[PDB]
Amino acid sequence: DNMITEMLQKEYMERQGKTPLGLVDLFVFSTSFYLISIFLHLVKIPTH
Amino acid sequence: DNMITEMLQKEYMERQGKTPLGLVDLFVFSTSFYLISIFLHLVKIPTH
Amino acid sequence: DNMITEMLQKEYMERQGKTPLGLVDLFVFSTSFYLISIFLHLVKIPTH
Amino acid sequence: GQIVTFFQEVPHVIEEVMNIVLIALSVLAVLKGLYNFATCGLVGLVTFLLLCG
Amino acid sequence: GQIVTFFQEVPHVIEEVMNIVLIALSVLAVLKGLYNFATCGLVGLVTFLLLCG
Amino acid sequence: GQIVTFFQEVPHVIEEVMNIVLIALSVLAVLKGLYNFATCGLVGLVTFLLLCG
Repeated sequence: DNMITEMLQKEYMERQGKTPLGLVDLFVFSTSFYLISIFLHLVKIPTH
Repeated sequence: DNMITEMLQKEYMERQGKTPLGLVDLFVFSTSFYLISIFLHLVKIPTH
Repeated sequence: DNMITEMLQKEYMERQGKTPLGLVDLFVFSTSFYLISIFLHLVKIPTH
Repeated sequence: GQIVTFFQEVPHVIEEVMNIVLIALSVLAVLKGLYNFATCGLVGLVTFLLLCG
Repeated sequence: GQIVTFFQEVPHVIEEVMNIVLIALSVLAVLKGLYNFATCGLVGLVTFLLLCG
Repeated sequence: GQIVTFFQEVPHVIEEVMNIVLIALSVLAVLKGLYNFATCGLVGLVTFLLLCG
């Protein structure tokens, strides 16, 4: 049961060593930006 | 090649001591909720 | 001061021991695929 | 589960800008989702159902 | 990558409710995506393309 | 935050396919967002209010 957790955490450790956190943050913020965009599309904001 | 991995893991570990994992969970769940609402607003469900 | 970071990091470590990284990669990729699909729906690609 | 832990660490993490951004994004998402659910026709479906029986 | 690892670990960590929710969300997302990719008009365009030649 | 740290060490992590996919998805999301923002009407609203001025 320690073996399972150690293996899963080793996977996480390797991913963290190969992927920078800045890229994760950039991806999350870009996704949030795009989601806000599609929100402002659904609300049909008029100039009137 | 251990300097690169150590630096990346250091920034990950710094992030994990500042941002609570409960906040990450809440953000993920809220985004999933919004995505589900988006799908329901695209499927165009009428009263029929 | 280090107690706060240690408890937040302990929560992250427990999650990494219980949730596999392949699962979160699958979730991220599926959500990205769904986001691309909804962009295609919004942009109204033509057939002609 | 761990959400309540975040709800008890609020005074100790509110000073980080990333945490503020995450909280604002989550609240905005929840609100936008409730706005969609309110004006998606789902409520109309519910009422139609009640009308039938 | 390690998605095959996740498939090898299904019996071991399926009891976590967080993992069940993650799996359900991923499968739901994929299905909604396929629905859109099949109703948006992508198929219509490619069928018109085949119609031409 | 650490996005600048990512930019500093771009050459040493571009060999991973995961990073390439993440970068491409971020760029696509930014492009789609910009398209939506500049076609939905937000910019039109800003121009309308300035025109009133």
